[PDB]
Amino acid sequence: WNGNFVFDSPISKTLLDQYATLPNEFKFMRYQAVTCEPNQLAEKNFTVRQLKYLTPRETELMLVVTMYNEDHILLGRTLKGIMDNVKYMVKKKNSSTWGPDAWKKIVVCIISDGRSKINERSLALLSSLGCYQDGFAKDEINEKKVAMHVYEHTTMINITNISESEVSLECNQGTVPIQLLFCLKEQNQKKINSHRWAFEGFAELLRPNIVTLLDAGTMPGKDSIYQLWREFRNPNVGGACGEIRTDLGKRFVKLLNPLVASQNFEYKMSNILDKTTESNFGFITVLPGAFSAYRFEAVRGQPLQKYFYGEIMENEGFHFFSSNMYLAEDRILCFEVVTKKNCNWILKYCRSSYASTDVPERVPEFILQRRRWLNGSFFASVYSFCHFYRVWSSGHNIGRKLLLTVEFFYLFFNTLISWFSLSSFFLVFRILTVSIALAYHSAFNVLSVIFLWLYGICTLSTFILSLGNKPKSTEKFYVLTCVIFAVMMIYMIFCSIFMSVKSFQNIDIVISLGSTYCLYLISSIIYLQPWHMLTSFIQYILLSPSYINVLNIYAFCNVHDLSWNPLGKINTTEDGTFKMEVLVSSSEIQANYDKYLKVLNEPSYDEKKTGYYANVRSLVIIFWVITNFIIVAVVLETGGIADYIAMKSISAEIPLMTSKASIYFNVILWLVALSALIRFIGCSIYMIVRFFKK
Amino acid sequence: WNGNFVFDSPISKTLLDQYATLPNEFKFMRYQAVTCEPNQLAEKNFTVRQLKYLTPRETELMLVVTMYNEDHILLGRTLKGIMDNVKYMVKKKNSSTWGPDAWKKIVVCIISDGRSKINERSLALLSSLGCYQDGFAKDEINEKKVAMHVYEHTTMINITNISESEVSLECNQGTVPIQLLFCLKEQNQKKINSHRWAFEGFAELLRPNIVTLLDAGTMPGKDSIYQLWREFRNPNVGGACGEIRTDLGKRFVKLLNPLVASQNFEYKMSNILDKTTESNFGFITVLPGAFSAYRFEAVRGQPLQKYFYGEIMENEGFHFFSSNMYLAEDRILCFEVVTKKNCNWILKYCRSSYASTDVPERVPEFILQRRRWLNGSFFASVYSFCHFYRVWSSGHNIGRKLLLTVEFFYLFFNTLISWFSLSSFFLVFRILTVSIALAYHSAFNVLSVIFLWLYGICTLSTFILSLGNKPKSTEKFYVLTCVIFAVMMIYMIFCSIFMSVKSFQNIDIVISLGSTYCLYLISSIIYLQPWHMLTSFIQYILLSPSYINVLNIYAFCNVHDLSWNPLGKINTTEDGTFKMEVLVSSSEIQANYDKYLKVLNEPSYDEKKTGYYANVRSLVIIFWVITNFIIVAVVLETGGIADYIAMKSISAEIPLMTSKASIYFNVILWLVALSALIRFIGCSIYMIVRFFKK
Ligand SMILES: CC(=O)N[C@H]1[C@@H](OP(=O)(O)OP(=O)(O)OC[C@H]2O[C@@H](n3ccc(=O)[nH]c3=O)[C@H](O)[C@@H]2O)O[C@H](CO)[C@@H](O)[C@@H]1O
Ligand SMILES: CC(=O)N[C@H]1[C@@H](OP(=O)(O)OP(=O)(O)OC[C@H]2O[C@@H](n3ccc(=O)[nH]c3=O)[C@H](O)[C@@H]2O)O[C@H](CO)[C@@H](O)[C@@H]1O
Ligand SMILES: [Mg+2]
Ligand SMILES: [Mg+2]
Repeated sequence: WNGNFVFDSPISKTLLDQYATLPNEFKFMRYQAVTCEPNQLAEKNFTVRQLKYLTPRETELMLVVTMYNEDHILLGRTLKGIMDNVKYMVKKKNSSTWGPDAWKKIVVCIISDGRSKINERSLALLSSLGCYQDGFAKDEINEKKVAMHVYEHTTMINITNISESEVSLECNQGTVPIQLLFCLKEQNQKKINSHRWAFEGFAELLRPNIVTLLDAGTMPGKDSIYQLWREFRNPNVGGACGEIRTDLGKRFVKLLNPLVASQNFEYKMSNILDKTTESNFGFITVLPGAFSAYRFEAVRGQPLQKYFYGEIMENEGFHFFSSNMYLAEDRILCFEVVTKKNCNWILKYCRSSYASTDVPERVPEFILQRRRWLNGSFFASVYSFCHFYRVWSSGHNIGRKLLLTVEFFYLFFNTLISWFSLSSFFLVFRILTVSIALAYHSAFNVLSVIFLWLYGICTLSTFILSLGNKPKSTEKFYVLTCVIFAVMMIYMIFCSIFMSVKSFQNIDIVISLGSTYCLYLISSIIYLQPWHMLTSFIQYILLSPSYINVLNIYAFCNVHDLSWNPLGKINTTEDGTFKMEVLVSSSEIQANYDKYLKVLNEPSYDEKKTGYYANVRSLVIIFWVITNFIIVAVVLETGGIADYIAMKSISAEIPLMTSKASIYFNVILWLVALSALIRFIGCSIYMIVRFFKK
Repeated sequence: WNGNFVFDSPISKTLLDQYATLPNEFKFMRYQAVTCEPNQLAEKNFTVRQLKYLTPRETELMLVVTMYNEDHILLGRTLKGIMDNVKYMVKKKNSSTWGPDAWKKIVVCIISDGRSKINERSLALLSSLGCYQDGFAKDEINEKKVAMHVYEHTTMINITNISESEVSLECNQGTVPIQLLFCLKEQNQKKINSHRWAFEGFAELLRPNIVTLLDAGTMPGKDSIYQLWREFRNPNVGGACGEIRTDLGKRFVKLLNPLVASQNFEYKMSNILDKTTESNFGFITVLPGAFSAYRFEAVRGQPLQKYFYGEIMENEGFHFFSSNMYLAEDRILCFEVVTKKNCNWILKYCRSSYASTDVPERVPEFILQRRRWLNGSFFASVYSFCHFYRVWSSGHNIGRKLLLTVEFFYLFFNTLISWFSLSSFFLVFRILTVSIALAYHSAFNVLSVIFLWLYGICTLSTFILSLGNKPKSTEKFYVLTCVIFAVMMIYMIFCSIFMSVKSFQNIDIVISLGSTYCLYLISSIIYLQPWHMLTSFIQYILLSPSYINVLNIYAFCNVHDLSWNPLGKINTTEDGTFKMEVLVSSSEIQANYDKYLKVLNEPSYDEKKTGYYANVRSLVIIFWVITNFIIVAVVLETGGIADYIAMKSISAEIPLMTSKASIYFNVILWLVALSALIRFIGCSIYMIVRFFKK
């Protein structure tokens, strides 16, 4: 058909039996062998059923779900969320867009990447829905490798219950049809290629209004997708995101794990403070698991082009934003949408839309997950700060350009703070432990020495294992390191409290620690989600030194993933002379000798790119360590500086502590207080504006 | 023939033309397809021509030449050296073993690691000799992969001149026949497998008296092989080696390179001191490039068995020595032969036999070469010290057992010194630079701070690049680091000389530095090779800090090399319906659905061994760094110890320097003087004994 392989094989008699409990699209399942590039779907005469009926279907919302090639449970969770949202949107009464036939304006796209990696349970479930069936998959046509397989069905069944082991599929008068579209790549290309298929491929044929990106295992709420869609009423909005919640399992059983409570508090703090503060200015960065939506006309053009391919202008050699730009290629979309030329798109954060995802529960996978977040956030901030002049070439008004400039400066200020945390934590810890020892003398001298040595044995080992080993290989040591750092944090808290109490008895750390805690709590109260402030808060404080001295070290030590004529067969069962008298010459005997006597008379692009990536990774690490030690040696007078000053004075001996320690200790808490104040003000403005608009 | 593939195809008419300038073996070149394991050559009915004549040939000396890339010129020099020695031995008149037919008692075996890797120029050279010709190589026989190809010829031509670009081959009345035997493995197995073929394979058929190991590119002297053979007159000798000389090129042009003069001095010091002294005690090890010889009956049995396969007693898990035995596998033979049960074999060092090899001239390949020497020497010393009790289970007399015990203790003492060199160098450097600054105040304060920072920026970078990067990628930085370390060594020498001169003017470092230099020079004079003591000595002193702070770091950071349903090709040009009406059942439509609904109703040994190796590498590194810093912090009172002592005294402030620095500084030079004295006495005893015996 039209030069492409197609097939319409009716779904199982069983499925068809319940579907009737009939128009044409419910009854056949269509297959399509896509053998072109994603950016060629329209010109290759490839189409989708939405475009073939008597009246073509104008789609309003395209839900792209990236199959995790994982257990059906996660995918079933995502699909159940989507079907619940669609049912809500078809039961809506007073609405111009959604109605009893909105099931026709929504398309679900499941871009599975591993044709072999895909879990059998997923295909088994997808088959139950009727959007897949085995048997007709041509791995080669016209002597050309088919790039992916497209199966299209409109199933009338919905998942209504998902226990710990089963998904309940039923077909009643209350179920709604859903337009599935199962894409299935055949070879392991990364997530950016899945997005390339979603955006440059099927979105070019369907022409949606909004394009929503989901993952496998992310459950949207009963009402989340509709609330995210409502954000695009304002014609200026070019993107949006929602809240991310850690799901705690049956009656919050997972809170007993101390690595899940930490992430619960971290997620809810992030959503309450950072997302609202950024959304006030107008530029936000979708969280890794946060469900996102992009108005199609907004991302179309330059944003997509530099998200997929990167900076085109590049010679044969490599460049920081021409060979390393991909590091922030994702957040590039947000950076490119906001700063589009002659266009005033803004990014908005929706709090009425949430999605509950599952968080890692062991330290190895936690470290491996955060390795991609930290590198992405660091490179994205560097790039956005370096290219802030683009804000003044866009189409915004003067006030919105000024606001965006201020936000970019503040974001780079936060990045600069996070870069020096390695030295800041050690400086605070050492100054505090030596000050209390020097003031009270009781047993804190030996504790100071012991804790200095414990930190050094855990920092050195973390560097070495992150540079050479893998987290899965050594999990017990990482658990031990986290426990040791938690004990050090307990001791630091004890020193601060104890000296503050004694100073109160005798008559700033107490002043700030209370201010930032109260700002946190007041923001939580205003956001109307205050239970995290006590339920899962302590574990965040104890596993906070391990977020500054383990996740950062591994993230920086693993910036890029660097992966560095036969003939002659004789076998005669009867020992027969197959060659016999043949292949027997006297002139050839001289030919080989003459030829042999006559003889006696940079590697590929991959290794070059790998070398460049390794050099970048080892230059970043070295600069990080050197600058942090520069700060430490300037403050504590380590590195032989105190020796040098003593020698100049002789031209004496080293004192125990100086006023530089006090000055630095005050500066750090002032910075912390300023950051907390800024984020509190941002959250307050967000809630006030939202309330007035509502 | 006998169930194995053979072929006797006369050599080129050209070759045969000069050979006559005729008995049977000169005129045919025999091929053999070896399809068995090395330890099965005799039982498989595989033989070599030496065993087929009317009277079998009892071989007296078997020479093994290992070739991998099989570069030409290098192989040409190796063959020319062997040819010269054989012709000299045949010329020898007053000898029972050697005479006009001495060549028949010597067999030359050339084993190539990979036919794909062998250099075409070499194979061509081999063809010129007539021991190889292309065309009849069966990569498969009897449905079994042939393990290696054996070509056997007895050529009458010799190489008589090797210019920089040509090898001069002539056939006169003065040339001697040589019994070549070209082994050619087909896939890249390592050098230990080449030795397994040499020892468990063809040596089992030939039954030689002495087995000599050479490496392509190494040139034995005009008389070296005979002088090495003469060492086995003493029935107690079980092995032997000779001197290694760096060849300096045409009129010593290569001495202008400062990385070649350093290795020249290092090699000649090693041969003069360490070999002679070790030879005195016995159990004299062999240098990596040093040509070696083993009496066949000596190595046969337990030594070979534990050299090739390692410790047999082992469960499914890993053990340290068993798994890491390969690190000391080559230096297992020497340890095994000496300590053989009920046998009194000794190892002797022959100075009358030498061989000139080529040394690396760039820093990357120099580091990569020394990475295998340092690891081998470290593991061999550890194993030999751990298993010294085996000396008292052998057959030696009481005095020789005592001597071997003493030698093992002294060798581990040297290894223990070499383990702490990282801290020793820094301690000496820092104490010296702070002492001169503290005494004279002029400009040495800033120099002390500058040099402390330069060392730390070059040590940190060396660790990071050795752990993450590769030497070839960053050569300029390694050159810069070596230059910086040479400048630091110049400054240390200046400080020592300057303070010693001022102290002489006012009235131990001078005392020792002169004693060790004089012992070096007197040993060189007694060994009668004194030109190195001035020609290539200074460059060794300047590139000595880079041998302690670059080669060691890279060697320890790279202990082990850790390398972590197609169907439906439907392409009908005429749009032919291959399935057509067929493949249109309806019962199958239900079968897949039912099966799919029913579904919805540790890695391999390699990764485990790799994980173990990485863990061993990262535990060794950590222990090395920790112990060296323990020494440094105890001496200099770093690591917060001085702070702790000051706090106890308060229960004051840190002084600049203590008496621990003086005590340590004296202890180090005492150790150096003791080592120099021991090696001088050993060399003197060696020369005196050799002179009296001669
Ligand atoms: C290197 C690594 O170990 N990554 C970890 C991390 O990354 P992290 O969670 O960032 O990444 P994910 O693998 O979860 O990727 C998110 C989306 O990408 C799809 N998709 C598609 C193609 C592809 O190559 N990769 C891919 O991830 C995923 O199923 C999902 O749809 O998260 C999890 C920890 O809880 C673990 O699964 C992993 O240990
Ligand atoms: C990892 C590495 O880079 N090794 C370096 C080093 O090791 P090094 O000199 O120790 O090792 P060599 O490669 O020279 O080995 C010696 C003998 O082994 C043969 N043989 C056989 C099989 C095999 O796998 N390997 C093998 O070496 C060799 O040709 C020779 O006959 O020496 C040289 C430096 O001047 C360089 O060639 C190399 O850069
Ligand atoms: Mg997931
Ligand atoms: Mg070589």
